[PDB]
Amino acid sequence: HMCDAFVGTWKLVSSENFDDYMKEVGVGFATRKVAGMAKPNMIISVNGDVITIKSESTFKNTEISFILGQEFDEVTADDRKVKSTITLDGGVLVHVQKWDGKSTTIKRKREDDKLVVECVMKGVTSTRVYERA
Ligand SMILES: Oc1c(SC(F)(F)F)cc(SC(F)(F)F)c2cccnc12
Repeated sequence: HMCDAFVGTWKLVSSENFDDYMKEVGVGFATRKVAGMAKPNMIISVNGDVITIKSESTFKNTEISFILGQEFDEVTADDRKVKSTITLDGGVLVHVQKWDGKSTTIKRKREDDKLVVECVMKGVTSTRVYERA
């Protein structure tokens, strides 16, 4: 029941400072423009210890499956090859991606009827708000 309140299908309803986050990450111009237009569906499900998070949009369809605390390979929507570890910290899913000596952290939290995603790269934060689909 670890992630019960995350499970479901969620639709992006607002984004703030995502272009600057993508710049900080190293995403190039054309990908930033097309990715920034996307209104993804995030689909979260749990089967035993395995959590699956899908992102579906006109830009890309991606999927990760993982066990909390257990590092995995991830190819991101912008085509980074990263090493990821996801943990639960006080009811927040904390997802750290490492690549090329760099690091970014994505936090996913339930707040009221929303799922709030905070993406941080150094000093730059983007906040993406999802509601139930
Ligand atoms: O919502 C997100 C998109 S847009 C979409 F989903 F359509 F791929 C793209 C990326 S990778 C990038 F930031 F480098 F661009 C995201 C990373 C973390 C959370 N959300 C993300």
